[PDB]
Amino acid sequence: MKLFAQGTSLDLSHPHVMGILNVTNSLIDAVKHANLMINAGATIIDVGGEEVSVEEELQRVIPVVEAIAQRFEVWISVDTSKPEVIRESAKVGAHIINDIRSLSEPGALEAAAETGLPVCLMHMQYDDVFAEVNRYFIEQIARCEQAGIAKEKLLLDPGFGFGKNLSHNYSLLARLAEFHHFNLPLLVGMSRKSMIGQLLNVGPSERLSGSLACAVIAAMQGAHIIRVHDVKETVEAMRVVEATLSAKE
Amino acid sequence: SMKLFAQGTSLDLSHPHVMGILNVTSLIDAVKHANLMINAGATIIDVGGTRPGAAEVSVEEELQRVIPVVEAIAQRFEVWISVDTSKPEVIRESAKVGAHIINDIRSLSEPGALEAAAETGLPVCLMHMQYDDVFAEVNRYFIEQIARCEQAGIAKEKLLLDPGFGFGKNLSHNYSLLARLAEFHHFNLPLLVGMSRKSMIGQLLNVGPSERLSGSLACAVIAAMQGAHIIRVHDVKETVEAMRVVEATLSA
Ligand SMILES: C[C@H](C(=O)O)c1n[nH]c2nc(N)[nH]c(=O)c2c1=O
Ligand SMILES: C[C@H](C(=O)O)c1n[nH]c2nc(N)[nH]c(=O)c2c1=O
Repeated sequence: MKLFAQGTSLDLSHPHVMGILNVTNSLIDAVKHANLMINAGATIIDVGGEEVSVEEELQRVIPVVEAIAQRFEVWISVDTSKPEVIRESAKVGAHIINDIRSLSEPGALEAAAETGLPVCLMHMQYDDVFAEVNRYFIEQIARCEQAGIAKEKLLLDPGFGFGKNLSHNYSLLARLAEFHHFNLPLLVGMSRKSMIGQLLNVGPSERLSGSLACAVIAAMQGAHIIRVHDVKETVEAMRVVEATLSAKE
Repeated sequence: SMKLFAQGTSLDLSHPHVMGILNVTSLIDAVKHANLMINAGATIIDVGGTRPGAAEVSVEEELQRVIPVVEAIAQRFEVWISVDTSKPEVIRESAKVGAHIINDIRSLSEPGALEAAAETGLPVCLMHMQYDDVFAEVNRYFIEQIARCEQAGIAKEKLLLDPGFGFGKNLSHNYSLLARLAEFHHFNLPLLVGMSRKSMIGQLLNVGPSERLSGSLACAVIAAMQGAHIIRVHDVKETVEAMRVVEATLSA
Protein backbone atom coordinates (compact mmCIF):
# COMPACT_ATOMS: atom_id res chain seq x y z
CA MET A 1 0.00 0.00 0.00
CA LYS A 2 1.66 3.15 -1.35
CA LEU A 3 0.90 6.75 -2.26
CA PHE A 4 2.08 8.44 -5.45
CA ALA A 5 2.61 12.16 -5.88
CA GLN A 6 4.83 14.49 -7.95
CA GLY A 7 6.58 11.47 -9.47
CA THR A 8 7.62 10.05 -6.10
CA SER A 9 6.10 7.45 -3.81
CA LEU A 10 5.30 7.03 -0.14
CA ASP A 11 5.62 3.55 1.35
CA LEU A 12 2.85 3.01 3.91
CA SER A 13 4.40 -0.35 4.81
CA HIS A 14 5.66 1.14 8.07
CA PRO A 15 4.29 4.03 10.12
CA HIS A 16 5.22 7.61 9.38
CA VAL A 17 5.80 10.69 11.50
CA MET A 18 4.45 13.94 10.07
CA GLY A 19 5.43 17.15 11.86
CA ILE A 20 3.36 20.34 12.01
CA LEU A 21 4.52 23.66 10.47
CA ASN A 22 1.97 26.36 11.38
CA VAL A 23 3.19 29.29 9.25
CA THR A 24 0.97 31.63 11.24
CA ASN A 25 11.70 36.46 9.44
CA SER A 26 8.64 34.27 8.77
CA LEU A 27 9.87 32.33 5.73
CA ILE A 28 13.26 31.69 7.32
CA ASP A 29 11.61 30.87 10.69
CA ALA A 30 9.79 28.22 8.58
CA VAL A 31 12.61 26.52 6.66
CA LYS A 32 14.72 26.38 9.83
CA HIS A 33 11.86 24.57 11.59
CA ALA A 34 11.30 22.05 8.78
CA ASN A 35 15.06 21.37 8.58
CA LEU A 36 14.98 20.35 12.24
CA MET A 37 11.90 18.12 11.96
CA ILE A 38 13.41 16.40 8.90
CA ASN A 39 16.58 15.90 10.99
CA ALA A 40 14.30 14.37 13.62
CA GLY A 41 13.01 11.84 11.10
CA ALA A 42 9.76 13.41 9.92
CA THR A 43 8.86 11.85 6.60
CA ILE A 44 6.13 14.43 5.87
CA ILE A 45 5.66 18.08 6.78
CA ASP A 46 2.19 19.55 7.33
CA VAL A 47 2.31 23.24 6.17
CA GLY A 48 -0.58 25.55 6.93
CA GLY A 49 -1.70 28.96 8.09
CA GLU A 50 -5.33 28.60 9.17
CA GLU A 51 -10.83 32.89 8.96
CA VAL A 52 -8.14 34.36 6.65
CA SER A 53 -8.58 35.50 3.06
CA VAL A 54 -7.39 33.35 0.17
CA GLU A 55 -4.72 35.98 -0.60
CA GLU A 56 -3.39 36.01 2.96
CA GLU A 57 -3.21 32.23 2.83
CA LEU A 58 -1.47 31.83 -0.55
CA GLN A 59 0.82 34.67 0.58
CA ARG A 60 2.01 32.56 3.53
CA VAL A 61 1.77 28.88 2.63
CA ILE A 62 2.91 28.77 -1.04
CA PRO A 63 6.51 30.08 -0.86
CA VAL A 64 7.21 27.76 2.09
CA VAL A 65 6.19 24.65 0.12
CA GLU A 66 8.45 25.94 -2.68
CA ALA A 67 11.60 26.24 -0.55
CA ILE A 68 10.98 22.80 0.93
CA ALA A 69 10.39 21.13 -2.45
CA GLN A 70 13.65 22.65 -3.69
CA ARG A 71 15.75 21.79 -0.60
CA PHE A 72 14.68 18.37 0.87
CA GLU A 73 13.46 15.08 -0.57
CA VAL A 74 10.80 15.00 2.12
CA TRP A 75 7.12 14.76 1.32
CA ILE A 76 5.04 17.90 1.76
CA SER A 77 1.47 18.12 3.02
CA VAL A 78 -0.59 21.28 2.60
CA ASP A 79 -3.16 21.93 5.31
CA THR A 80 -5.91 24.04 3.73
CA SER A 81 -9.45 23.99 2.33
CA LYS A 82 -9.33 26.59 -0.47
CA PRO A 83 -9.25 25.60 -4.16
CA GLU A 84 -6.68 28.19 -5.32
CA VAL A 85 -4.33 26.85 -2.62
CA ILE A 86 -4.89 23.27 -3.76
CA ARG A 87 -4.09 24.07 -7.40
CA GLU A 88 -1.15 26.38 -6.67
CA SER A 89 0.47 24.12 -4.03
CA ALA A 90 0.28 21.23 -6.50
CA LYS A 91 1.99 23.43 -9.15
CA VAL A 92 4.98 23.98 -6.84
CA GLY A 93 5.57 20.41 -5.62
CA ALA A 94 3.16 19.44 -2.84
CA HIS A 95 2.27 15.80 -2.30
CA ILE A 96 -0.88 15.56 -0.16
CA ILE A 97 -3.84 17.87 -0.07
CA ASN A 98 -4.75 17.88 3.62
CA ASP A 99 -8.23 19.33 4.09
CA ILE A 100 -9.66 19.20 7.62
CA ARG A 101 -12.95 20.43 6.08
CA SER A 102 -12.88 17.46 3.64
CA LEU A 103 -13.09 19.33 0.33
CA SER A 104 -16.31 20.99 1.46
CA GLU A 105 -15.46 24.55 0.36
CA PRO A 106 -16.82 25.78 -3.04
CA GLY A 107 -14.68 24.37 -5.83
CA ALA A 108 -12.20 22.71 -3.47
CA LEU A 109 -13.43 19.22 -4.36
CA GLU A 110 -12.85 19.80 -8.06
CA ALA A 111 -9.55 21.60 -7.56
CA ALA A 112 -8.38 18.53 -5.60
CA ALA A 113 -9.30 16.28 -8.52
CA GLU A 114 -7.61 18.74 -10.89
CA THR A 115 -4.25 17.99 -9.18
CA GLY A 116 -4.13 14.19 -9.21
CA LEU A 117 -2.70 14.25 -5.69
CA PRO A 118 -3.56 12.27 -2.55
CA VAL A 119 -6.29 13.98 -0.49
CA CYS A 120 -6.88 13.38 3.23
CA LEU A 121 -10.47 13.24 4.55
CA MET A 122 -11.05 14.07 8.24
CA HIS A 123 -14.36 13.81 10.07
CA MET A 124 -15.56 16.91 11.91
CA GLN A 125 -19.25 17.77 12.26
CA TYR A 126 -26.77 8.66 18.68
CA ASP A 127 -23.64 8.23 20.76
CA ASP A 128 -22.33 5.83 18.12
CA VAL A 129 -19.34 7.96 17.22
CA PHE A 130 -17.84 4.98 15.41
CA ALA A 131 -20.90 4.48 13.22
CA GLU A 132 -21.08 8.29 12.87
CA VAL A 133 -17.46 8.49 11.65
CA ASN A 134 -17.56 5.30 9.57
CA ARG A 135 -20.67 6.48 7.67
CA TYR A 136 -19.05 9.87 7.27
CA PHE A 137 -16.22 7.95 5.61
CA ILE A 138 -18.63 5.86 3.54
CA GLU A 139 -20.35 9.07 2.35
CA GLN A 140 -17.27 11.15 1.53
CA ILE A 141 -15.38 8.33 -0.22
CA ALA A 142 -18.26 8.16 -2.70
CA ARG A 143 -18.58 11.95 -3.00
CA CYS A 144 -14.94 11.97 -4.09
CA GLU A 145 -15.27 8.93 -6.37
CA GLN A 146 -18.01 10.75 -8.32
CA ALA A 147 -15.57 13.68 -8.52
CA GLY A 148 -13.07 11.31 -10.17
CA ILE A 149 -10.34 11.08 -7.51
CA ALA A 150 -9.57 7.38 -7.25
CA LYS A 151 -10.14 5.69 -3.89
CA GLU A 152 -6.50 4.64 -3.97
CA LYS A 153 -5.60 8.33 -3.51
CA LEU A 154 -7.83 8.63 -0.38
CA LEU A 155 -6.62 8.99 3.22
CA LEU A 156 -8.85 8.66 6.32
CA ASP A 157 -8.56 10.74 9.51
CA PRO A 158 -11.11 10.09 12.26
CA GLY A 159 -11.08 13.67 13.53
CA PHE A 160 -9.54 13.65 16.95
CA GLY A 161 -10.29 16.99 18.57
CA PHE A 162 -12.61 19.75 17.42
CA GLY A 163 -16.11 18.97 18.64
CA LYS A 164 -15.73 15.58 20.35
CA ASN A 165 -15.57 15.24 24.15
CA LEU A 166 -13.39 12.83 26.10
CA SER A 167 -15.59 9.74 25.78
CA HIS A 168 -16.10 9.96 21.99
CA ASN A 169 -12.40 10.65 21.32
CA TYR A 170 -11.20 7.50 23.12
CA SER A 171 -13.90 5.29 21.63
CA LEU A 172 -12.42 6.21 18.24
CA LEU A 173 -8.87 5.61 19.43
CA ALA A 174 -10.04 2.26 20.76
CA ARG A 175 -11.71 1.12 17.50
CA LEU A 176 -9.04 2.59 15.16
CA ALA A 177 -8.07 -0.67 13.41
CA GLU A 178 -11.75 -1.19 12.51
CA PHE A 179 -11.27 1.51 9.86
CA HIS A 180 -8.68 -0.71 8.17
CA HIS A 181 -11.70 -2.33 6.45
CA PHE A 182 -11.46 0.47 3.87
CA ASN A 183 -7.97 -0.69 2.80
CA LEU A 184 -7.22 3.01 2.87
CA PRO A 185 -4.40 4.74 4.77
CA LEU A 186 -5.24 6.27 8.19
CA LEU A 187 -3.79 9.63 9.31
CA VAL A 188 -4.16 10.60 12.95
CA GLY A 189 -3.34 13.81 14.80
CA MET A 190 -3.61 13.66 18.58
CA SER A 191 -0.50 15.50 19.76
CA ARG A 192 -1.05 17.86 22.74
CA LYS A 193 -4.79 17.59 22.11
CA SER A 194 -7.33 18.06 24.87
CA MET A 195 -7.87 14.31 25.21
CA ILE A 196 -4.37 14.51 26.73
CA GLY A 197 -4.70 17.91 28.47
CA GLN A 198 -7.83 17.00 30.41
CA LEU A 199 -6.58 13.51 31.28
CA LEU A 200 -3.18 14.67 32.59
CA ASN A 201 -3.94 18.25 33.80
CA VAL A 202 -0.91 20.01 32.33
CA GLY A 203 -0.19 23.13 30.31
CA PRO A 204 0.04 22.73 26.54
CA SER A 205 3.84 22.50 26.75
CA GLU A 206 3.95 19.30 28.88
CA ARG A 207 1.67 16.75 27.27
CA LEU A 208 4.61 14.93 25.69
CA SER A 209 3.97 11.56 27.32
CA GLY A 210 0.21 11.23 26.98
CA SER A 211 0.92 12.34 23.42
CA LEU A 212 3.52 9.62 22.75
CA ALA A 213 1.17 6.99 24.13
CA CYS A 214 -1.61 8.00 21.73
CA ALA A 215 0.95 7.79 18.92
CA VAL A 216 1.89 4.24 19.88
CA ILE A 217 -1.69 3.03 20.37
CA ALA A 218 -2.63 4.34 16.93
CA ALA A 219 0.46 2.78 15.32
CA MET A 220 0.05 -0.57 17.09
CA GLN A 221 -3.27 -0.89 15.22
CA GLY A 222 -1.55 0.08 11.96
CA ALA A 223 -2.20 3.81 11.61
CA HIS A 224 0.01 5.04 8.77
CA ILE A 225 0.47 8.79 9.34
CA ILE A 226 0.76 10.39 12.78
CA ARG A 227 0.69 14.20 13.00
CA VAL A 228 2.65 15.56 15.95
CA HIS A 229 4.60 18.53 17.30
CA ASP A 230 7.47 16.67 19.01
CA VAL A 231 8.94 14.71 16.13
CA LYS A 232 12.27 13.44 17.57
CA GLU A 233 10.43 11.61 20.39
CA THR A 234 7.63 10.26 18.18
CA VAL A 235 10.12 8.85 15.66
CA GLU A 236 12.04 7.05 18.42
CA ALA A 237 8.84 5.48 19.81
CA MET A 238 7.78 4.64 16.26
CA ARG A 239 11.09 2.75 15.93
CA VAL A 240 10.20 0.26 18.62
CA VAL A 241 6.61 -0.24 17.52
CA GLU A 242 7.97 -1.27 14.10
CA ALA A 243 10.29 -3.63 15.96
CA THR A 244 7.22 -5.12 17.67
CA LEU A 245 4.92 -5.56 14.66
CA SER A 246 7.88 -7.08 12.83
CA ALA A 247 8.23 -9.71 15.52
CA LYS A 248 4.75 -10.95 14.59
CA GLU A 249 3.96 -13.63 12.00
CA SER B 1 -10.99 -8.93 38.10
CA MET B 2 -7.66 -10.18 39.52
CA LYS B 3 -6.51 -8.93 42.93
CA LEU B 4 -3.31 -9.60 44.90
CA PHE B 5 -3.52 -10.16 48.67
CA ALA B 6 -0.71 -9.59 51.16
CA GLN B 7 -0.21 -8.16 54.66
CA GLY B 8 -3.97 -7.95 55.22
CA THR B 9 -4.42 -5.56 52.26
CA SER B 10 -5.17 -5.93 48.55
CA LEU B 11 -4.31 -4.70 45.05
CA ASP B 12 -6.68 -3.87 42.18
CA LEU B 13 -4.93 -5.51 39.25
CA SER B 14 -7.72 -4.49 36.84
CA HIS B 15 -6.18 -1.24 35.94
CA PRO B 16 -2.41 -1.33 35.30
CA HIS B 17 0.04 -0.26 38.01
CA VAL B 18 3.33 1.62 37.96
CA MET B 19 6.24 0.22 39.99
CA GLY B 20 9.14 2.50 40.83
CA ILE B 21 12.73 1.41 41.37
CA LEU B 22 14.37 2.30 44.70
CA ASN B 23 18.01 1.30 44.35
CA VAL B 24 19.46 1.55 47.84
CA THR B 25 22.97 0.80 46.54
CA SER B 26 21.44 7.14 52.46
CA LEU B 27 18.21 6.13 54.21
CA ILE B 28 16.96 9.71 54.34
CA ASP B 29 17.63 9.71 50.58
CA ALA B 30 15.80 6.40 50.10
CA VAL B 31 12.62 7.66 51.78
CA LYS B 32 12.87 10.83 49.66
CA HIS B 33 12.97 8.90 46.38
CA ALA B 34 10.03 6.87 47.76
CA ASN B 35 7.85 9.93 48.32
CA LEU B 36 8.48 11.37 44.85
CA MET B 37 7.51 8.15 43.08
CA ILE B 38 4.45 7.96 45.31
CA ASN B 39 3.50 11.49 44.28
CA ALA B 40 4.10 10.63 40.61
CA GLY B 41 1.55 7.76 40.78
CA ALA B 42 3.68 4.76 41.83
CA THR B 43 1.37 2.09 43.28
CA ILE B 44 4.33 -0.18 44.16
CA ILE B 45 7.94 0.48 45.28
CA ASP B 46 10.69 -2.03 44.50
CA VAL B 47 13.53 -1.75 47.05
CA GLY B 48 16.90 -2.85 45.82
CA GLY B 49 20.35 -3.61 47.17
CA THR B 50 20.52 -7.78 40.61
CA ARG B 51 22.64 -6.23 37.74
CA PRO B 52 24.97 -8.45 35.64
CA GLY B 53 28.58 -8.05 36.76
CA ALA B 54 27.54 -5.82 39.67
CA ALA B 55 29.24 -6.12 43.06
CA GLU B 56 28.20 -9.24 44.88
CA VAL B 57 26.94 -8.01 48.21
CA SER B 58 26.84 -10.08 51.38
CA VAL B 59 23.73 -11.22 53.26
CA GLU B 60 24.77 -9.01 56.12
CA GLU B 61 25.17 -6.11 53.67
CA GLU B 62 21.77 -6.80 52.13
CA LEU B 63 19.71 -6.98 55.31
CA GLN B 64 21.77 -3.95 56.38
CA ARG B 65 20.76 -2.08 53.22
CA VAL B 66 17.22 -3.20 52.48
CA ILE B 67 15.52 -4.03 55.81
CA PRO B 68 15.66 -0.52 57.34
CA VAL B 69 14.25 0.85 54.05
CA VAL B 70 11.08 -1.28 53.87
CA GLU B 71 10.58 -0.37 57.52
CA ALA B 72 10.73 3.37 56.82
CA ILE B 73 8.17 3.07 54.06
CA ALA B 74 5.73 0.68 55.76
CA GLN B 75 5.26 3.16 58.62
CA ARG B 76 5.27 6.38 56.53
CA PHE B 77 3.22 5.46 53.42
CA GLU B 78 0.32 3.18 52.50
CA VAL B 79 2.06 2.06 49.32
CA TRP B 80 2.67 -1.56 48.39
CA ILE B 81 6.31 -2.57 48.57
CA SER B 82 8.23 -5.17 46.61
CA VAL B 83 11.61 -6.45 47.75
CA ASP B 84 14.09 -7.13 44.95
CA THR B 85 16.28 -9.84 46.44
CA SER B 86 17.16 -13.48 45.97
CA LYS B 87 18.30 -14.43 49.53
CA PRO B 88 16.18 -16.38 52.10
CA GLU B 89 17.01 -14.17 55.10
CA VAL B 90 16.07 -11.01 53.22
CA ILE B 91 12.73 -12.68 52.36
CA ARG B 92 11.76 -13.80 55.86
CA GLU B 93 13.08 -10.63 57.51
CA SER B 94 11.46 -8.22 55.05
CA ALA B 95 8.19 -10.11 55.28
CA LYS B 96 8.36 -9.40 59.01
CA VAL B 97 8.78 -5.67 58.36
CA GLY B 98 5.73 -5.15 56.13
CA ALA B 99 6.94 -6.17 52.69
CA HIS B 100 4.16 -7.11 50.29
CA ILE B 101 5.67 -8.69 47.13
CA ILE B 102 8.73 -10.91 46.96
CA ASN B 103 10.51 -10.10 43.69
CA ASP B 104 13.04 -12.86 43.03
CA ILE B 105 14.53 -12.36 39.58
CA ARG B 106 16.26 -15.71 40.20
CA SER B 107 12.84 -17.42 40.68
CA LEU B 108 13.39 -18.84 44.22
CA SER B 109 16.33 -20.92 42.97
CA GLU B 110 18.74 -20.09 45.80
CA PRO B 111 19.06 -22.71 48.59
CA GLY B 112 16.22 -22.05 50.99
CA ALA B 113 14.56 -19.28 48.99
CA LEU B 114 11.55 -21.38 47.94
CA GLU B 115 11.10 -22.44 51.56
CA ALA B 116 11.58 -18.87 52.83
CA ALA B 117 9.10 -17.62 50.25
CA ALA B 118 6.72 -20.22 51.62
CA GLU B 119 7.03 -19.35 55.33
CA THR B 120 5.83 -15.89 54.33
CA GLY B 121 2.42 -16.11 52.76
CA LEU B 122 3.28 -13.29 50.29
CA PRO B 123 3.12 -13.13 46.48
CA VAL B 124 6.24 -14.18 44.58
CA CYS B 125 7.21 -12.88 41.14
CA LEU B 126 8.61 -15.47 38.71
CA MET B 127 11.16 -14.26 36.16
CA HIS B 128 12.57 -16.04 33.12
CA MET B 129 16.27 -15.73 32.34
CA GLN B 130 19.23 -17.75 31.07
CA TYR B 131 16.37 -22.20 18.68
CA ASP B 132 12.66 -23.11 18.41
CA ASP B 133 10.64 -20.28 19.96
CA VAL B 134 11.56 -17.93 22.80
CA PHE B 135 7.88 -17.73 23.75
CA ALA B 136 7.75 -21.51 23.84
CA GLU B 137 10.84 -21.58 26.07
CA VAL B 138 9.51 -18.89 28.44
CA ASN B 139 6.08 -20.53 28.67
CA ARG B 140 7.51 -23.99 29.48
CA TYR B 141 9.59 -22.23 32.15
CA PHE B 142 6.44 -20.79 33.73
CA ILE B 143 4.85 -24.24 33.49
CA GLU B 144 7.86 -25.50 35.49
CA GLN B 145 8.37 -22.89 38.24
CA ILE B 146 4.58 -22.55 38.72
CA ALA B 147 4.63 -26.24 39.79
CA ARG B 148 7.81 -26.25 41.92
CA CYS B 149 6.15 -23.35 43.75
CA GLU B 150 2.78 -25.09 44.11
CA GLN B 151 4.42 -28.26 45.44
CA ALA B 152 6.11 -25.90 47.85
CA GLY B 153 3.70 -24.16 50.19
CA ILE B 154 2.39 -21.50 47.83
CA ALA B 155 -0.73 -21.38 45.66
CA LYS B 156 -1.10 -20.30 42.04
CA GLU B 157 -3.23 -17.24 43.11
CA LYS B 158 -0.05 -15.85 44.70
CA LEU B 159 2.24 -16.00 41.67
CA LEU B 160 3.36 -13.22 39.36
CA LEU B 161 4.64 -14.06 35.85
CA ASP B 162 7.34 -12.00 34.18
CA PRO B 163 9.25 -12.87 30.97
CA GLY B 164 12.86 -11.90 30.84
CA PHE B 165 13.47 -8.49 29.28
CA GLY B 166 17.16 -7.63 29.38
CA PHE B 167 19.36 -10.37 30.76
CA GLY B 168 21.16 -11.33 27.57
CA LYS B 169 18.08 -11.80 25.35
CA ASN B 170 18.89 -10.28 21.97
CA LEU B 171 16.84 -7.62 20.22
CA SER B 172 14.48 -9.95 18.35
CA HIS B 173 14.10 -12.40 21.26
CA ASN B 174 13.21 -9.38 23.37
CA TYR B 175 10.77 -7.90 20.84
CA SER B 176 9.10 -11.23 20.08
CA LEU B 177 8.28 -11.59 23.78
CA LEU B 178 6.78 -8.10 23.89
CA ALA B 179 4.61 -9.10 20.92
CA ARG B 180 3.22 -12.40 22.27
CA LEU B 181 2.95 -11.02 25.81
CA ALA B 182 -0.85 -11.18 26.08
CA GLU B 183 -0.60 -14.92 25.41
CA PHE B 184 0.73 -15.35 28.97
CA HIS B 185 -2.73 -14.36 30.24
CA HIS B 186 -3.67 -17.94 29.33
CA PHE B 187 -2.03 -18.72 32.68
CA ASN B 188 -4.70 -16.53 34.34
CA LEU B 189 -1.91 -15.02 36.48
CA PRO B 190 -0.75 -11.42 36.91
CA LEU B 191 1.73 -10.09 34.34
CA LEU B 192 4.51 -7.80 35.56
CA VAL B 193 7.06 -6.54 33.02
CA GLY B 194 10.13 -4.33 33.20
CA MET B 195 11.61 -2.54 30.21
CA SER B 196 12.63 1.00 31.25
CA ARG B 197 15.99 1.89 29.66
CA LYS B 198 16.79 -1.73 28.77
CA SER B 199 19.02 -2.89 25.89
CA MET B 200 16.02 -3.47 23.60
CA ILE B 201 15.81 0.32 23.58
CA GLY B 202 19.53 0.94 24.00
CA GLN B 203 20.48 -1.02 20.88
CA LEU B 204 17.59 -0.07 18.51
CA LEU B 205 18.24 3.67 19.11
CA ASN B 206 22.06 3.84 19.38
CA VAL B 207 21.58 6.04 22.39
CA GLY B 208 22.93 6.41 25.93
CA PRO B 209 21.22 5.18 29.09
CA SER B 210 19.82 8.61 29.99
CA GLU B 211 17.84 9.35 26.80
CA ARG B 212 15.68 6.21 26.43
CA LEU B 213 12.55 7.74 27.97
CA SER B 214 10.46 7.81 24.80
CA GLY B 215 11.44 4.29 23.75
CA SER B 216 10.71 3.14 27.30
CA LEU B 217 7.29 4.83 27.46
CA ALA B 218 6.42 2.99 24.23
CA CYS B 219 7.30 -0.48 25.55
CA ALA B 220 5.18 0.26 28.59
CA VAL B 221 2.17 1.33 26.49
CA ILE B 222 2.49 -1.73 24.25
CA ALA B 223 2.75 -3.87 27.39
CA ALA B 224 -0.14 -2.10 29.09
CA MET B 225 -2.51 -2.28 26.11
CA GLN B 226 -1.95 -6.06 26.15
CA GLY B 227 -2.93 -6.37 29.83
CA ALA B 228 0.25 -6.27 31.91
CA HIS B 229 -0.83 -5.59 35.50
CA ILE B 230 2.47 -4.06 36.77
CA ILE B 231 5.22 -2.14 34.94
CA ARG B 232 8.67 -1.47 36.52
CA VAL B 233 10.11 1.99 35.62
CA HIS B 234 12.70 4.58 36.75
CA ASP B 235 10.73 7.46 35.17
CA VAL B 236 7.45 7.24 36.99
CA LYS B 237 5.84 10.66 36.48
CA GLU B 238 6.10 9.92 32.76
CA THR B 239 4.86 6.33 32.95
CA VAL B 240 1.67 7.05 34.87
CA GLU B 241 0.99 9.86 32.36
CA ALA B 242 1.17 7.28 29.59
CA MET B 243 -0.85 4.76 31.62
CA ARG B 244 -3.70 7.24 32.11
CA VAL B 245 -4.28 7.37 28.36
CA VAL B 246 -3.88 3.58 28.21
CA GLU B 247 -6.58 3.37 30.87
CA ALA B 248 -8.74 5.74 28.83
CA THR B 249 -8.67 3.71 25.62
CA LEU B 250 -9.02 0.34 27.38
CA SER B 251 -12.10 1.72 29.10
CA ALA B 252 -14.18 3.81 26.73
C1 LIG C 1 -5.59 23.14 14.16
C2 LIG C 1 -5.30 21.70 14.61
C3 LIG C 1 -3.94 21.54 15.28
O1 LIG C 1 -2.89 21.68 14.60
O2 LIG C 1 -3.88 21.25 16.52
C4 LIG C 1 -5.29 20.74 13.44
N1 LIG C 1 -4.99 21.26 12.10
N2 LIG C 1 -4.96 20.35 10.97
C5 LIG C 1 -5.23 18.88 11.17
N3 LIG C 1 -5.19 17.98 10.02
C6 LIG C 1 -5.46 16.55 10.18
N4 LIG C 1 -5.43 15.70 9.02
N5 LIG C 1 -5.76 16.01 11.50
C7 LIG C 1 -5.80 16.88 12.64
O3 LIG C 1 -6.05 16.42 13.70
C8 LIG C 1 -5.53 18.36 12.49
C9 LIG C 1 -5.56 19.28 13.64
O4 LIG C 1 -5.79 18.87 14.72
C1 LIG D 1 18.03 -3.14 35.17
C2 LIG D 1 18.41 -4.52 35.73
C3 LIG D 1 19.12 -5.35 34.62
O1 LIG D 1 18.53 -5.81 33.60
O2 LIG D 1 20.36 -5.57 34.71
C4 LIG D 1 17.19 -5.14 36.45
N1 LIG D 1 17.15 -5.29 37.93
N2 LIG D 1 15.97 -5.88 38.62
C5 LIG D 1 14.77 -6.33 37.82
N3 LIG D 1 13.57 -6.93 38.44
C6 LIG D 1 12.41 -7.35 37.59
N4 LIG D 1 11.21 -7.92 38.15
N5 LIG D 1 12.44 -7.19 36.13
C7 LIG D 1 13.61 -6.62 35.51
O3 LIG D 1 13.63 -6.51 34.34
C8 LIG D 1 14.80 -6.18 36.35
C9 LIG D 1 15.99 -5.58 35.68
O4 LIG D 1 16.00 -5.48 34.50
